[PDB]
Amino acid sequence: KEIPRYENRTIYGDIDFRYHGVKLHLRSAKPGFGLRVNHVIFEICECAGIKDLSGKVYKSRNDMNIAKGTIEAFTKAQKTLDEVALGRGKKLVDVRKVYYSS
Amino acid sequence: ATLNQIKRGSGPPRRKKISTAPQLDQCPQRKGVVLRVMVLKPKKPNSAQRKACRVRLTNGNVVSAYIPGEGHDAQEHSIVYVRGGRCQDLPGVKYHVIRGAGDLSGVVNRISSRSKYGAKKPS
Amino acid sequence: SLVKLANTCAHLQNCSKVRVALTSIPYTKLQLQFAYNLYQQGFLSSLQKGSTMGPDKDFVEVTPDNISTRRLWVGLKYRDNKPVLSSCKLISKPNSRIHLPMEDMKKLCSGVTIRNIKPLQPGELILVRAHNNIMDINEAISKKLDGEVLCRVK
Amino acid sequence: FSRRRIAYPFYPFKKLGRQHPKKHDTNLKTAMRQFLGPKNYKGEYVMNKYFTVPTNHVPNYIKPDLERGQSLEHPVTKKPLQLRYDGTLGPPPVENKRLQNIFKDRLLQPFPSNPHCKTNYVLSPQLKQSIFEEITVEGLSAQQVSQKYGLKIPRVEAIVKLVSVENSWNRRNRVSSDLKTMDETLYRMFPVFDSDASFKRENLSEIPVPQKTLASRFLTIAESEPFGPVDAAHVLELEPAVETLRNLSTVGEHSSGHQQSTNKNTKVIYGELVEGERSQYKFTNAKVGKVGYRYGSGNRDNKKDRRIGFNKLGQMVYI
RNA sequence: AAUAUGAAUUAAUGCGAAGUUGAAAUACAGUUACCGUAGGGGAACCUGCGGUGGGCUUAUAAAUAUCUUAAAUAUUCUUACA
RNA sequence: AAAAAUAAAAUCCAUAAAUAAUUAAAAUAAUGAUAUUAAUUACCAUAUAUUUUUAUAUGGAUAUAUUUUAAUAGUCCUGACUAAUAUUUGUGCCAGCAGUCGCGGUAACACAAAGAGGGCGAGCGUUAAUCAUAAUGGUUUAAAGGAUCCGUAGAAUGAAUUAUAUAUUAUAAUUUAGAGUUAAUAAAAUUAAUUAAAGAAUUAUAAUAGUAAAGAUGAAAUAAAUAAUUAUAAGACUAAUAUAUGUGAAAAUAUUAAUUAAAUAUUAACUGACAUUGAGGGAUUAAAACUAGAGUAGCGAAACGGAUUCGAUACCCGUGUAGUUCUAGUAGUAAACUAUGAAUACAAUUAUUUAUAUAUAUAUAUAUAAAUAAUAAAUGAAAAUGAAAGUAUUCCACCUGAAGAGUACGUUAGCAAUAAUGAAACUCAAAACAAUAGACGG
RNA sequence: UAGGUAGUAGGUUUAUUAAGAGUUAAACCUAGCCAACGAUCCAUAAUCGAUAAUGAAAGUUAGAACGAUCACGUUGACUCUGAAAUAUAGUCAAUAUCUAUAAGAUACAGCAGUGAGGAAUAUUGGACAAUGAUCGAAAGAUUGAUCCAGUUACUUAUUAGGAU
Ligand SMILES: [K+]
Ligand SMILES: [K+]
Ligand SMILES: [K+]
Ligand SMILES: [K+]
Ligand SMILES: [K+]
Ligand SMILES: [K+]
Ligand SMILES: [K+]
Ligand SMILES: [K+]
Ligand SMILES: [K+]
Ligand SMILES: [K+]
Ligand SMILES: [K+]
Ligand SMILES: [K+]
Ligand SMILES: [K+]
Ligand SMILES: [K+]
Ligand SMILES: [K+]
Ligand SMILES: [Mg+2]
Ligand SMILES: [Mg+2]
Ligand SMILES: [Mg+2]
Ligand SMILES: [Mg+2]
Ligand SMILES: [Mg+2]
Ligand SMILES: [Mg+2]
Ligand SMILES: [Mg+2]
Ligand SMILES: [Mg+2]
Ligand SMILES: [Mg+2]
Ligand SMILES: [Mg+2]
Ligand SMILES: [Mg+2]
Ligand SMILES: [Mg+2]
Ligand SMILES: [Mg+2]
Ligand SMILES: [Mg+2]
Ligand SMILES: [Mg+2]
Ligand SMILES: [Mg+2]
Ligand SMILES: [Mg+2]
Ligand SMILES: [Mg+2]
Ligand SMILES: [Mg+2]
Ligand SMILES: [Mg+2]
Ligand SMILES: [Mg+2]
Ligand SMILES: [Mg+2]
Ligand SMILES: [Mg+2]
Ligand SMILES: [Mg+2]
Ligand SMILES: [Mg+2]
Ligand SMILES: [Mg+2]
Ligand SMILES: [Mg+2]
Ligand SMILES: [Mg+2]
Ligand SMILES: [Mg+2]
Ligand SMILES: [Mg+2]
Ligand SMILES: [Mg+2]
Ligand SMILES: [Mg+2]
Ligand SMILES: [Mg+2]
Ligand SMILES: [Mg+2]
Ligand SMILES: [Mg+2]
Ligand SMILES: [Mg+2]
Ligand SMILES: [Mg+2]
Ligand SMILES: [Mg+2]
Ligand SMILES: [Mg+2]
Ligand SMILES: [Mg+2]
Ligand SMILES: [Mg+2]
Ligand SMILES: [Mg+2]
Ligand SMILES: [Mg+2]
Ligand SMILES: [Mg+2]
Ligand SMILES: [Mg+2]
Ligand SMILES: [Mg+2]
Ligand SMILES: [Mg+2]
Ligand SMILES: [Mg+2]
Repeated sequence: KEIPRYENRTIYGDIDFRYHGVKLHLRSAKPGFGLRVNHVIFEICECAGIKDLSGKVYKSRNDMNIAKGTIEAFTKAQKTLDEVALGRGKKLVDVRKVYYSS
Repeated sequence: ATLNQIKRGSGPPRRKKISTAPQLDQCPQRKGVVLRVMVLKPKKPNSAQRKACRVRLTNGNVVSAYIPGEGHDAQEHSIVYVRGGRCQDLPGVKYHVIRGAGDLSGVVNRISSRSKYGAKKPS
Repeated sequence: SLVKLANTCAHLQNCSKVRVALTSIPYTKLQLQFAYNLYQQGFLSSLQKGSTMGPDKDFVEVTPDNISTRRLWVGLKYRDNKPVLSSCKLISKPNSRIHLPMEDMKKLCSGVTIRNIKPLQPGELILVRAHNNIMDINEAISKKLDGEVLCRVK
Repeated sequence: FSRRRIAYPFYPFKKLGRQHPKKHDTNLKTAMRQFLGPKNYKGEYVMNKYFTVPTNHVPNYIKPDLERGQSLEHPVTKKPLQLRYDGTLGPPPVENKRLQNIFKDRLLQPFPSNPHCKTNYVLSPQLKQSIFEEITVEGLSAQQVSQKYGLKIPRVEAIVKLVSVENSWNRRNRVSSDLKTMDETLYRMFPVFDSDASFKRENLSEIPVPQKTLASRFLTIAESEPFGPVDAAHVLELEPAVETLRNLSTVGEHSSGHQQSTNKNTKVIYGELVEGERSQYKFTNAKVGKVGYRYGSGNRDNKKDRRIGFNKLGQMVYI
């Protein structure tokens, strides 16, 4: 599956996702932050192309259910800026990106 | 719990390791006198003749200490130094005697891990 | 009433899950200001005054004779098989109200967790009440206002 | 799963066969002798393609992946030579196609496994003199010379400082033959800088990335509202990025805009000096509540982060 | 009077090995188990009274059916007829 | 691809120390404990040029050159967690190792060692300690909803509009959607307490004729009858309807009537937030039990007997005391269970009853609620929950590994049995739930 | 530890103090005051920081070292002087020791050091050169404050040989 990536490095905002007994709390990170997450989540992020991420797993830490929950979270719990803008009829500006633009 | 119940004391239990050497009184080690040397039988599924010793510490606490290493010269009235650490297969033996301290000599002919058995370096 | 606002936020979540195009909320000043902000921010398609039975087609003056039968009717938006208004939660709760100075509101919009409030996320709307007026947090920061952080909509 | 792994060559090599009992050799040692080739009576390895330095301004960086471990070539014709069954070196059966069309980037990449590390370009002895004569004699600004030759201002300022040292050394005959020989050898090992070549030119728009801005703030504004760099700067409470670039270009000692006078407002007194006194007192006006050593400050001497500095004489001193 | 110490004296309990007397529980466990309570018995346990299901929802037929043009007509039909 | 190993030696070049000269600074008017000062320089001094630095040349100084000159780390570990693949020897559930899981019974990667290897390093290990390492929690079934409701405090929470103020609060006025009051109209006959009645049967006694067995059980045996028809007495119980449907706070509540008390829906008018929840507290609370006085048919702990059995302090049978009943009290416990606290707002369907209302071409039809059943979504460890165990808000109770233990001690209460409150030590790395596939089932 | 309190809670007046007040003493009135958001009682503990440790952080821990505050100088009470002392003073008593045997002196929690206790913590060192403190008009005197050194891997840091 294709997963949305903000700047092809991280997720859009923060994610609090519940997959069966696994409570996933994932936070987006600044460029160069690296992957600071559960080891199962780390491997998935490497394959998916996520470079910067922070997170913590609560309740169940079953490897199998963390991996599936993570995949589900990356698809069902994210919304691109473009999708948010079109749905609300509003312009969303990345302030950090504009600051370094012409 | 509700917000008022938390205000009244409700909260997560704290996680902090508990003392497993209460008889030492929060000291690294305590001197003692061997009351009686004994041989004990491990709990199953282990089988051995584990050498232990009953010791009266300088604070009046009497404990059972495991004598590590192959062979020991500990007797009654021998001055021993006791440290923390239980013998897993021997129930009730929660302490260790230090080899090479007091009247307990270092393990004879010990080559590896000498510092753990009071053995000096061979020239 | 913050309780009424909590009821409305939960109601909108329930309606979004079933994908009803039109629903009603209690007729009060706070509810009207709350709905109006959502409408201007693009979370609601429509906002009409009405009765218990439906939105009014022609203007109906509200008086004590019919105040008990008044309702506000809001249209929910759905695009690409997803609800536009997915979640709606209070920050300031009835049993724990949160008043922040403008300095702390700027930290909240900058990624800093203030008083356990998770910071503003991309595309999220946080509303603040100041002197009985409801506005977006970014607008309160522009006006140098201190106010109660009411709710967050995403 | 992990285990100790002897670092055998990734490429194929001739392993040891049955060995006479007193050789006591290793497969690593024999693989190295195959990489090095024969050692002559002078202690040299003439058959190895890396023994001698390049003299054509093209670095000779190792390419084991492209040559599959074949590091031997004829010392004069530079023609590949490989080990044969006889134990002699001879032409390879098939030419290596991976070694004839090498990308330009790879030629400047010294380490096979890191393509983000590249060598820098050496400046010719002429461009340095031109830069030296323009900043010092013609009186051009470092910003002008930087924008002209495509060099970062700090590098421009460094060239002037170094050329001044080379004049004093040449004015006192301190540059010996060995130094001249070494300098020329090293000059012919690196790609020369070409101010005209656009790709060789250094980027001149780089600014340090602050930390407050490193976060990602997003604003929801009207669909047709214009939002530009200046508006973003106000949101982030920082000077515009273009202003930061301009202020960083006026830092060079020979650059335009260099100014330092707002600090000349601190009353100083130089005590009277009398015959026989070995030192002079200098008094600097300060303010109560700021001046002085604080009481009860953290002692770090017994901590890993103990502060260590260096005085004017270069001696290590505890701060 | 309190606190601490030792204490004649005396109560409860854990673990360890390890047999003994029975066979109480888990299946309808061979008398449904368990809860409260009372009495009795080497020991588990037995018995009375009410309660619970964490046991019986595990639940599955006394059967009986009808008339309009069977075709030179429906069944065929390929953008046609109208 | 089994290495040890560029490791060693050897070669080149250094610096430290030593030696020599020199010599700050802490302090100056002078005074230096530290002190055999730091640092610098390598024959010393001087001049010139000379970022630094370098270089030349000079005065004195030794025989064209100019003091000498190095480099011996320990400690833990290599089965997994946890970095350590090059193998080998001894031991044989012994000796011993062990933070956790565990290792050792003749091929031990774990014990004791050799080889090789991995950490940290003038330290390494170990013990004793501190911080961090999951509540961005839970209580039907795993620890955990209080038996139930009433209601006090709450420094708990809680409607609408407008105007002020010093502002999520206060005050004032105003409002009626929450919560109440009174009527009207319709509906229902239940739930408490009390009083007055009825019914089938049972046991006993007597009579009558009529007999010789009757009764019991798996089979048995223990203790003028049994059966039949009459008459009399006594206590307890309440067949069908019946679904505990419904009603009641829970416990409870179904033979009849009466008295008293409480309870439904809609409409009209009225009050104008008077509400929710509820620590402490209060009240009620099955069965058993206890204190008095009555009653005592049947049933029935115990006890004494009969059987069964290898035994039978049992299951079955007999005789059957307390108790079961009533009156007045004590006590406040149950698997007191929906193993699921109360309130409010809200979310997709169907079926079936019930209620109120509406209509008519009068018996259905159309509406709006309640209940129950099956579900969507959602939630969940799942089994499942389903208008909550969903989405939310408010308040209370409760839980924090097993065992020890709902025990010990103390205290309070009670006539008493007991009830409430309620630990710690020691020991262990367990312990528990849902579900899966089997095996087994008198 | 569930009831506690009896100058206890409040009022009035005098005494005392530079000064308020049941702060102490005296008199007379009122019946209060505290407490299940924990009184009273018991146990334990010097407190804290722009200090140290740890953590992403809220926090948690320590309270040696640096600094701030309090208390104490073998134990108890009292008095004198004084702006201020229940003073490391004085008085009396207690405990211990000592010699001069007196209504005596001493009390190392000042420095060094010793015995004891403990798993465990150092020299009976040098100097008043520096910074301070006391006395003196000054010259100067004194200073175990302080500055230095010694002992100890207790902590930190640098170095502990490079090319071939
Ligand atoms: K049984
Ligand atoms: K029972
Ligand atoms: K029973
Ligand atoms: K090593
Ligand atoms: K549950
Ligand atoms: K019922
Ligand atoms: K009002
Ligand atoms: K209330
Ligand atoms: K209560
Ligand atoms: K009876
Ligand atoms: K039940
Ligand atoms: K409750
Ligand atoms: K207390
Ligand atoms: K100390
Ligand atoms: K001095
Ligand atoms: Mg490994
Ligand atoms: Mg049996
Ligand atoms: Mg049985
Ligand atoms: Mg049974
Ligand atoms: Mg019995
Ligand atoms: Mg029973
Ligand atoms: Mg069963
Ligand atoms: Mg069942
Ligand atoms: Mg030297
Ligand atoms: Mg001097
Ligand atoms: Mg070992
Ligand atoms: Mg072997
Ligand atoms: Mg190991
Ligand atoms: Mg070993
Ligand atoms: Mg070895
Ligand atoms: Mg070190
Ligand atoms: Mg935490
Ligand atoms: Mg609950
Ligand atoms: Mg209940
Ligand atoms: Mg319960
Ligand atoms: Mg009403
Ligand atoms: Mg008869
Ligand atoms: Mg009946
Ligand atoms: Mg019912
Ligand atoms: Mg209540
Ligand atoms: Mg009686
Ligand atoms: Mg019987
Ligand atoms: Mg009662
Ligand atoms: Mg009980
Ligand atoms: Mg109970
Ligand atoms: Mg019941
Ligand atoms: Mg109610
Ligand atoms: Mg009890
Ligand atoms: Mg189960
Ligand atoms: Mg007074
Ligand atoms: Mg007083
Ligand atoms: Mg008085
Ligand atoms: Mg103390
Ligand atoms: Mg603290
Ligand atoms: Mg403290
Ligand atoms: Mg100290
Ligand atoms: Mg004192
Ligand atoms: Mg004193
Ligand atoms: Mg005194
Ligand atoms: Mg003393
Ligand atoms: Mg001393
Ligand atoms: Mg000692
Ligand atoms: Mg001295």
